[PDB]
Parts: sequence; structure tokens; C-alpha cells
Amino acid sequence: QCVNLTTAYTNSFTRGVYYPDKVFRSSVLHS
Amino acid sequence: VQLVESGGGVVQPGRSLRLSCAASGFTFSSYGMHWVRQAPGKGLEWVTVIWYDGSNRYYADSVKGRFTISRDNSKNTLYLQMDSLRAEDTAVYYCARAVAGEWYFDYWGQGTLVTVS
Amino acid sequence: YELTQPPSVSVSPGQTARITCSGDALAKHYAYWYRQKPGQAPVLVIYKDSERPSGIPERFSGSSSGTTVTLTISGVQAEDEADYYCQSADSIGSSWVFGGGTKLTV
Amino acid sequence: SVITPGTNTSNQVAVLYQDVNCTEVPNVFQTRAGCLIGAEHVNNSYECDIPIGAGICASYQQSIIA
Amino acid sequence: IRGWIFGTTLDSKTQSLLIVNNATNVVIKVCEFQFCNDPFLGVYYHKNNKSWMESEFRVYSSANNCTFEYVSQPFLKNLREFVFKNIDGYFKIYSKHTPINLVRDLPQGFSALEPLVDLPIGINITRFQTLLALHRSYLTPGDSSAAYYVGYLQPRTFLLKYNENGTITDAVDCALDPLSE
Ligand SMILES: *[C@@H]1O[C@H](CO)[C@@H](O)[C@H](O)[C@H]1NC(C)=O
Ligand SMILES: *[C@@H]1O[C@H](CO)[C@@H](O)[C@H](O)[C@H]1NC(C)=O
Ligand SMILES: *[C@@H]1O[C@H](CO)[C@@H](O)[C@H](O)[C@H]1NC(C)=O
Ligand SMILES: *[C@@H]1O[C@H](CO)[C@@H](O)[C@H](O)[C@H]1NC(C)=O
Ligand SMILES: *[C@@H]1O[C@H](CO)[C@@H](O)[C@H](O)[C@H]1NC(C)=O
Ligand SMILES: *[C@@H]1O[C@H](CO)[C@@H](O)[C@H](O)[C@H]1NC(C)=O
Ligand SMILES: *[C@@H]1O[C@H](CO)[C@@H](O)[C@H](O)[C@H]1NC(C)=O
Ligand SMILES: *[C@@H]1O[C@H](CO)[C@@H](O)[C@H](O)[C@H]1NC(C)=O
Ligand SMILES: *[C@@H]1O[C@H](CO)[C@@H](O)[C@H](O)[C@H]1NC(C)=O
Repeated sequence: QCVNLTTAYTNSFTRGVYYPDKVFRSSVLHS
Repeated sequence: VQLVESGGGVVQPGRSLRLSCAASGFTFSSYGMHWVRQAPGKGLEWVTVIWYDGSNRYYADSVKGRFTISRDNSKNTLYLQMDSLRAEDTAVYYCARAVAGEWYFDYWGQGTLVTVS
Repeated sequence: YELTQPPSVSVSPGQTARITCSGDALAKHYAYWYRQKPGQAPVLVIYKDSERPSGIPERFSGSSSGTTVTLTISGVQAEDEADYYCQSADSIGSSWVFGGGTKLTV
Repeated sequence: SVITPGTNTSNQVAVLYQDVNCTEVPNVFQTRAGCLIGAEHVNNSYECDIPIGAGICASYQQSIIA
Repeated sequence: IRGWIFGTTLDSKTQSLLIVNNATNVVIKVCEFQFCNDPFLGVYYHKNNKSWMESEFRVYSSANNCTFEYVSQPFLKNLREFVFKNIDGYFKIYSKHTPINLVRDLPQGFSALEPLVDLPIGINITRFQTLLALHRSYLTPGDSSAAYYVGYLQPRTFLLKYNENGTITDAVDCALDPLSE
């Protein structure tokens, strides 16, 4: 069965970044 | 709050009968409504519910596919259309108001007797 | 979501009647009790297991344990000789259920 | 090109659009080097800090000036 | 928030990806689901146990032609972040769990999301919907008786700084402004 229920912005800042791959890197700036 | 049933009568099996419950004393459009039936010598059996805006309606299995519940919020009137009535459907049909925010029935009408034979 | 309650209770005037109702659903959700007199629509007596409406006297109370809920009526009088029902609803709000009904004999 | 003081001092920048008319890009100062946007041009002459070109320099004085 | 629906027409005409979390695990399925317009999971407060418990699913009316099924560990002032990508047949999910002291806005600062699972789904996704757990009391027939944020990804160049432990601690969006550039 189904029920019929249907009857603003924020700043992302510097979030939403994820590890682009599965390679370990350290003490380095990667583009 | 007053609920007044009408449209009850005597019909043969296979025939249709439409009940109507007129509501007054409250904002009808804000409340869900129920029909409950009670056969002579029997207990209370829930039949159907319709939501305040008619968006949802549910039926007891025993009447499912045969009964249709509808409402006109501009006439403050609740309707129950019973098609393909059977002898087993003989009962006093009550309309009742759903309590806001809860699962019980606060206000009841007087009920109207429907006989199928 | 079935509700089971005894067909009748026999109580003498002045005694306390205990009308029970049981079912798995009653361990999850609240029970509601109605009192119906012949020729009249059902009247809510107890809601949320133990609470009264303003039109119901202190002689009525309720309690619950496990899958069983009980309606307790103290100081039973002739006016209490009515059919009492337990009521509940399912977990999705698509179905309402009443018990068979208990006839209380004073 | 981006004109800036060290990020240790300020994150303010000015942008030079080389060979560009200030009218073709979209504190707007037209120089021979190009259109310098974000720097405030002043009459006061100072020792050159960040070279823009054609006698024009920029510095952080706070905001960036030309 | 218990899960998401990812698909196109979101009905039995096409394959859709259904991701749902519950008390013990996460169930991810790909089927021709006939989804509800307002899909949800019911939850109620158990009066004896005095805790919230699952009731019934009202997400779809039917499902068939299932091509994929995967089950793993559960992950749904507590900020939960996810990134959903659908590239070269892989539906890639990244996630992070961070405690916060904010009410209205997302927190400031940098925290990278880690790979959660790479699913070999291979389907077309153009639309999605969030699956919420709705309290039983909201399902009353009367007129009286769940916040989240959505952004979109773009093809951007980022400069990522990896610290001594290989953790990304900062990043530059190269197209944000002339200084970042
Ligand atoms: C939801 O709306 C549809 C379309 O009007 C209707 O067929 C369906 O029965 C409704 N759901 C319920 C529970 O009434
Ligand atoms: C950064 O500015 C501070 C003054 O606030 C100064 O003491 C420090 O030496 C400067 N460092 C560099 C690299 O310019
Ligand atoms: C920019 O264009 C104007 C005409 O709108 C012209 O008069 C001016 O000399 C041009 N400047 C440069 C540096 O080409
Ligand atoms: C520079 O001097 C000119 C007059 O030659 C004047 O019009 C202009 O406003 C002055 N600009 C500043 C920043 O003083
Ligand atoms: C995905 O399905 C939509 C239809 O909802 C279609 O318009 C779109 O082109 C399809 N995309 C791909 C890659 O198949
Ligand atoms: C969670 O989902 C799993 C599916 O494997 C099911 O076996 C389990 O009973 C579910 N638990 C709850 C609380 O829904
Ligand atoms: C109620 O609590 C008991 C522990 O006292 C637990 O064993 C039981 O499973 C709980 N009921 C439900 C439906 O989870
Ligand atoms: C898979 O889809 C085909 C095409 O609609 C259908 O005939 C078939 O019965 C489906 N598989 C199952 C198990 O229903
Ligand atoms: C890196 O790992 C070491 C060892 O666990 C820890 O002591 C150190 O604080 C970590 N540094 C950072 C920046 O996480």
C-alpha cells in the first residue's frame, strides 16, 4: 500500500570534499 | 459537535445503498471521519476511514472493494456508498469523528439501520 | 491486531468490576475503552490506557501489563450495566479494531 | 594575472586583464598593461612594490592601491 | 533518514536503486520498483519497551526483475554526510560522521568523506528521493499531530592537502576566486 502525504538555502562552505581515489598519499599537495 | 446519519433503509442483496452523515458544530474539513457498524446482538466493527482532506481512505477487509467512502467539505457532509450489499451487512451504521492527534473516536452520531434481505 | 475480551462480567453493586482485553498489539499501542448502552452510540470512558474524559467520573480507571489491558470500575452501580469495548489501531494507521465486547451485569 | 600581498597579510586581490579593454571583461583602472580591477588608483606616488607595468605599481595600504 | 531512492521514472517501467538502513543492516537492491509518491518507513513508540520500533514499509507497492542485492553494516547534533556518484557503472558512496554544535547551518571547516562502498549497479539515474521514518502519530486521519541538505557536484579542479597520516585536512577550489586560482 501507499499513503498520500504531500500537502531555504545554506552555505556549503568548504565541505563536500571526498577522497578522489584509493591511493595513499602523505605530506603532499595533490591536484 | 453534532453528527446526523441518514439514508438507511431496506434493500435486497446485490443492490446499492448510500448513507450520509451531516456534520455541524465544528470545522469538518479539519477532522477525519469513520464509519462503524454494529449488527444486532453483535459488537462494534470498524468499517472505513477517510482523512480530513480526502487524501487517504482505508477499509476493513470485509467491505474492501465494495464500499466507497467520500466527503464534501463544502457541504460539511460525509458519504458512504455501499455497493453489492449482502445479508451479512445488516447493521446499524454510525458515523464518528476522529479525535485530532489520536487514534480514538470522540464524537459519535446516532446511527442508522441498514437491512439487506 | 485482534483484541480478545470475555463475553461478560458479573459484579454485585458496590463491588469493583475488572474488564480485561488482550492481544499482541496491546503491548505496543494504547488501548481505548468505550461504554455502550442499548439504543445509544458508544461513549469513550478511558483513553491512553488510564486517562479519563471530563465527562467520566473517578470511579473509572485503567491500567496495563504486557499484552493485557484492564478497565477497572469501582463502586459499580446499576447505571454501569452496559457493554464495554476495547479499541485499538494498527502500526500504520490503516485499520481500527474493536474487541468482541464485554457485557457487565450488575 | 593576480596581484596580491602575501596571504600572511591579506586575502584581498586585484586582477589584471592584459591587453584587455576594461569594457571587454564582463575599482576599474585602465593601464597600458591591461585593465586592473580591484585596485584603487591614487595620485600619490610611492616606491614600487608589486609591478604592474608601464610605470604602474600596486601595493597593500587597508586595501590594494595602484 | 533511513535511505534513498535513485532512478529515473521511479516506477516499474525501469530499474531503480533502493538503499535502506535499519537496526541491524543496510539493504541495497536494484529492481523494477513501483514506488509510492510519498515513500516512507513507519516507526512507532513501543509503550512497554519505551523505545521506537519499526512497523511496516510504505516505500513501494511491488518489486520484480531484481538484478542486484547487497547487504552490509548500518550507517544511518550529529552530522551525517554522503556523496553519491554514478560513473562507469559504479554507484559510489562516500560518507562521514561528525558531531556538531550547530542547529541551522552546516559547520565550517574541512573534513573529507571516505569511500563507503563501490556498487556495481550499472543503471541510469536522473532523479532521487529521500526515505524518512515517519512517526505513527503523523498517520492519524486528522489534520494535526526531518531536515536535510542537498547540493550538486560539478567538474572542478581541487588542490588537496594530505597531512603526515594521509588525511586530507584542507582543500582549494581552483574556480572559487582569483586567489584560489
Ligand atoms: C492515494 O491517492 C491515489 C490516487 O488518488 C488513490 O488511488 C489511493 O487510494 C490513495 N491512497 C489511499 C491510502 O487512499
Ligand atoms: C606574518 O605576519 C606576522 C605579523 O602578524 C609576522 O610576525 C610574521 O613574521 C609574518 N610571516 C611571514 C612569513 O611573512
Ligand atoms: C577602449 O575603448 C574606448 C572606446 O570605447 C577607446 O576610446 C579607448 O582608447 C580604448 N582603450 C584602450 C586601451 O584600447
Ligand atoms: C587624482 O587627481 C585627479 C585630478 O587630476 C582627480 O580628479 C582624482 O579624483 C584624484 N584621485 C584621487 C584618488 O585622489
Ligand atoms: C535516463 O532515463 C531518462 C528518462 O527518464 C532519459 O531521458 C535519459 O536520457 C536516460 N539517460 C541515460 C544515460 O540512459
Ligand atoms: C533489518 O533488515 C534485515 C534484512 O536482512 C531483517 O532481517 C531485520 O529483521 C530488519 N530489522 C528491523 C528492525 O527491521
Ligand atoms: C521488550 O523488551 C524486552 C526486554 O525487557 C525485549 O526482550 C523485547 O524483545 C522487547 N519487545 C520488542 C517488540 O522488542
Ligand atoms: C522480467 O521482465 C520481463 C519483461 O517485462 C518479464 O516478462 C519477466 O516476467 C520479469 N521477470 C520476473 C521474475 O518477473
Ligand atoms: C598522526 O598519527 C600519529 C600516530 O597515531 C598521531 O600521534 C598524530 O597526532 C597524527 N597527526 C595528525 C595530524 O593526525
